[PDB]
Amino acid sequence: LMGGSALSPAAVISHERAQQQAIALAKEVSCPMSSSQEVVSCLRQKPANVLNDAQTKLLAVSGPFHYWGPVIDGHFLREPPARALKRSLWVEVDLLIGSSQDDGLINRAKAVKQFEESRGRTSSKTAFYQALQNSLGGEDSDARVEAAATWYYSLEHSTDDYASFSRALENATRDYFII
Amino acid sequence: TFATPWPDFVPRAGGENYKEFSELLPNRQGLKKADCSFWSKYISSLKTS
Ligand SMILES: *[C@@H]1O[C@H](CO)[C@@H](O)[C@H](O)[C@H]1NC(C)=O
Repeated sequence: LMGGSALSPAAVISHERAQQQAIALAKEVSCPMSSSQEVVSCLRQKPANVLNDAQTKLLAVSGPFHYWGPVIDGHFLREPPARALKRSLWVEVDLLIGSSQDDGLINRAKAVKQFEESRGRTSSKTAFYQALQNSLGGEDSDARVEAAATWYYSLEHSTDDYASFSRALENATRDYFII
Repeated sequence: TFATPWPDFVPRAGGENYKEFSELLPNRQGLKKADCSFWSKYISSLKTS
């Protein structure tokens, strides 16, 4: 496993987010919102370019919990993995694991910025960092942890420059999503 | 010309100088700036909120 875990806090998005994230998708293109069988029955015949347009309009903000990802299902995941890593013993597989130092979620969104620079949205960068800062605490965005951790990496200078604010944000996400 | 020239405590970033009473009497810069940002900036937001 290179630069990743089975315990990182985006590996299992939940029904509160995954159902919301497709509701957020159907608002972008002119698709009807009726039920589960109608938010798929437009998308089962969309062209493959305009549906990947609606990913870039949506993933450029809202951060890592609003990424698309795995969901707990009863035939594939009995439990979220923090408990389920202790619920699976007596299986033998060696582990060679490790991250890089360059693995930032700005760096994992380098190709996301390119289409945002193409049409041109300078507000899709300053809204991206705070939405990443919104995700910097818990999954429920508790202020008691978000104000606690924003002291420890010392990034309360989102005022004039993006020199120290853009670097120390990458410091903070990498030591909670990666390492 | 008796010891090292003491610089005054400039109350600003890039300053806050002091004197360490050792054999050479050197000029350090910033005492416990990690820990006096802990009790003064972290907890001062935790106590009021
Ligand atoms: C990020 O981490 C590195 C680790 O060596 C550290 O040197 C650097 O100062 C950190 N970035 C910021 C902006 O503090």
